Amino acid sequence: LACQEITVPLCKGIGYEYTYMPNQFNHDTQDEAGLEVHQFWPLVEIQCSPDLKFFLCSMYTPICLEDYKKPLPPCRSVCERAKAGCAPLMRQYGFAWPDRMRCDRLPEQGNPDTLCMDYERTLEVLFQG
Repeated sequence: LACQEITVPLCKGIGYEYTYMPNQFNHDTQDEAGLEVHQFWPLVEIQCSPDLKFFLCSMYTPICLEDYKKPLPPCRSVCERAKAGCAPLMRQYGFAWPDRMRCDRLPEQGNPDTLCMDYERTLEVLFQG
């Protein structure tokens, strides 16, 4: 579970530099993760949410920190903003918000027992409850 430089094009320049495999989807390589995340590219191009790119990468190329050796998922707020912007459009064309992307299964900000990832304005990563 060593850190490796992110090489998925969608996730290059996302605000953190390294990821790790396997991810929560059981993808063994970034090549495998990159292939599946490619499916979302029309929404990325349409730009239904400024949060979609960050959210997808936090799942497919989860952040890897040299001084923190546990999964650091995105905050529920990140999922909720991406779903707000893009899920109505996805539903219009027969796509449900993916089950593996259910927002209530992600840790809340300010939760004492977990750490989760968000960002603010250039993109600076913020760690939160």
